[PDB]
Amino acid sequence: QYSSNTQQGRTSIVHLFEWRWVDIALECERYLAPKGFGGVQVSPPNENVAIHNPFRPLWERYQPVSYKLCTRSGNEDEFRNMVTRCNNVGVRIYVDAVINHMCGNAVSAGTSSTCGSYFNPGSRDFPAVPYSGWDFNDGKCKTGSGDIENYNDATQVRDCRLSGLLDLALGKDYVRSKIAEYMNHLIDIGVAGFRIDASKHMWPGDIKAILDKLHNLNSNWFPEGSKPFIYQEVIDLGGEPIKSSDYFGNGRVTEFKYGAKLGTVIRKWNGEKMSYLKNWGEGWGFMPSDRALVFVDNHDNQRGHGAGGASILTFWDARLYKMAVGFMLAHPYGFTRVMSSYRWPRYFENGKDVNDWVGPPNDNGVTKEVTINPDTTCGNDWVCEHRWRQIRNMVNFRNVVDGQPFTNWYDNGSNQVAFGRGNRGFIVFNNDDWTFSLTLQTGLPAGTYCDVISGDKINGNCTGIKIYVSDDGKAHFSISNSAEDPFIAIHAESKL
Ligand SMILES: [Ca+2]
Ligand SMILES: [Cl-]
Repeated sequence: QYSSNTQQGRTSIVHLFEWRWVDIALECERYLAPKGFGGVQVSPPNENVAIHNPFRPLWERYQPVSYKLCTRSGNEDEFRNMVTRCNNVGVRIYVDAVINHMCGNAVSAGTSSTCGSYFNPGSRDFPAVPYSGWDFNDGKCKTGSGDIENYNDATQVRDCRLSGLLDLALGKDYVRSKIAEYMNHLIDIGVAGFRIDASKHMWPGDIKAILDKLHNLNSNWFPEGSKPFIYQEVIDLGGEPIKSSDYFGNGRVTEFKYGAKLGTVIRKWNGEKMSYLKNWGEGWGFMPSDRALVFVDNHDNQRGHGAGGASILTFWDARLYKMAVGFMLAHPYGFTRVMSSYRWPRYFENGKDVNDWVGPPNDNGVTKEVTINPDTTCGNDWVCEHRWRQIRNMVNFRNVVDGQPFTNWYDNGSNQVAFGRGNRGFIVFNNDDWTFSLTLQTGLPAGTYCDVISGDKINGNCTGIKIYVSDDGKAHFSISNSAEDPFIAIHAESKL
């Protein structure tokens, strides 16, 4: 469950948040494959509640109605078509598995669901599964409200309803079996693994029993004995009875401390500075590198109300964001996930973005297709951070330097830092309020290297800045603090 199962030499996954299956299938072929992306995390592919107030929020996808593969992203045929086409070009699909719960307990009964299945929350009835009252934790939960009220009590966090979400009785084999059934369908179609939603709200043991029933990955694309890559969503910044480490037995775990600290550092808040990143990783209290799923931001916290709060960097803060994402992708700690977002009408009323619920670009509820501009950015209010040159090139940087050690670290005691990855890559950052002009040991073979932040290597030349590494591995870097992208990166495959 720890192996990503990506093609050899692909090291990142991208979250194509709320994208339609047909758009992801094309993206695999036209972009993710040739640019070296390892795979895609998709939004939950199972039927969910169609929430009409507010109008089709992003959060309705976290309220299952059944396990039919039928959502605004598309139907089962389109899902299968996407998984096949992506696998056929060496790009994996990872499914967002929402298995802790069904929908909100106060949602109205009816067929307001993305595949038209009937369900009745009040009576605990989901016949398209089917699940009935006996399949929920109503009788196990000990709080007066039936909901989670106190995070200091690990059992209620597991047995009670998260904000009213009907809590499945994962201790039961029948329930374990229906979820496994769904996950196996996905596995056999060709899925490489799963993001396990709301893992904190489930006993590590129940997750185990569910995973125990899973098939090996599809033997047309994956070697014999292959197991689904598992990464569990647990937000753990310390101070609670539940710990990320409680889930290591099942797979990787999201390391939410990662983006929270990095965002603090790059913004230079709370006394933090880049030179402190020299012992980035376990040195900062993070979980072991081999269990961490890292990211600068995710679909929840980019809206500003995750544990990292306001310190989380996003596409809205593009300049600092690119740098944070670049630092992440260059650094060997963890397995990296890059965010890909859509724009929404962000509106703050004293502290909250009252539009943080807004779903993807849409025409009356129908998700818009992703259009590609001539310069390869996206239209239809899809941000496509993964297509920004500065990020896309760093995705390749990580592939190029895979397995090389963190080395040749430099810092000026403030916010000018640099480091290498063995003899295959080197990156330099200026986050101080004056220019960074200095000759540095890069660890690389002598030559002329294209900076892949400023530009690209194409046909024996560079479209951007050129860095000259001499016989002793040293190179001069000059980065003005007024640079729009105040960082440079070069690697073995950007050498002329
Ligand atoms: Ca639960
Ligand atoms: Cl996540």
